[PDB]
Amino acid sequence: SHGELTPDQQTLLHFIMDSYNKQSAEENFLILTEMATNHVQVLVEFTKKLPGFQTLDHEDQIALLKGSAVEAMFLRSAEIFNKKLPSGHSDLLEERIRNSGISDEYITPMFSFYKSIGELKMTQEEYALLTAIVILSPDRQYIKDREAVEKLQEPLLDVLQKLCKIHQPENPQHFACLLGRLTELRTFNHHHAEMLMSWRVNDHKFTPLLCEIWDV
Ligand SMILES: CC(C)OC(=O)C1=CN(C(=O)c2ccc(OCCCN3CCOCC3)cc2)CC(C)(C)c2c1[nH]c1cc(F)ccc21
Repeated sequence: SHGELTPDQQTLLHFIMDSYNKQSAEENFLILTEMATNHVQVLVEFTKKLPGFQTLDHEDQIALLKGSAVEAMFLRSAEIFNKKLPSGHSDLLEERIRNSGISDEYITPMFSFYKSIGELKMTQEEYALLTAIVILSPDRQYIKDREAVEKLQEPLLDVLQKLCKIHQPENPQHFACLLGRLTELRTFNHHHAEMLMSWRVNDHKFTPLLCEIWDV
């Protein structure tokens, strides 16, 4: 039980959960940019709240936010796909995303990942902690003090590992399976990079915020 957490870890989890919970053709794509813009704003507010984030150098703060935006977007998308989208609309979502321009070439691993995540049946607590862990990655491009980020990420990993034992005691490889998904998640940085290239070749245009956060 959550009695397994120290009061300090309990407080940290409560903080994270409270903040996590405070979150046609060419028109289709416009809808996706709008969704992405909206998520970015949510991601900034969650990011700012992470424990110790404020003790990080400002430039490192920014690089963590930029570095994690795509991984975070896909992790939140997996959550929506599994926890919010009726299974019966699954096909609709995919068909519409196809018709936005995005080719099934990279739509395929996207939905595979969503279903992969679904198979782990992650709790909201795991989604919240994974997101925080994604954001606090010490090995992001351009980070100056990786030690300090590693130091903020460590306690979150500890809490998540305890939560894995707690939610699936008889499945000891669960924590590792989650790390496994973090690997699969990271492949989307390249996928998205490919995507923005093509999009910008077809002159897709973007909001200034997305231009900044996605390096277009
Ligand atoms: C986190 C936000 C929502 O996701 C996004 O913005 C992206 C979401 N993608 C999703 O596959 C996705 C989108 C919507 C979803 O639910 C829509 C239905 C919401 N339920 C309906 C039932 O009642 C609960 C809410 C789930 C996954 C990935 C992808 C790559 C397509 C994409 C997103 N934006 C973009 C901006 C771009 F220019 C180019 C591509 C994207």
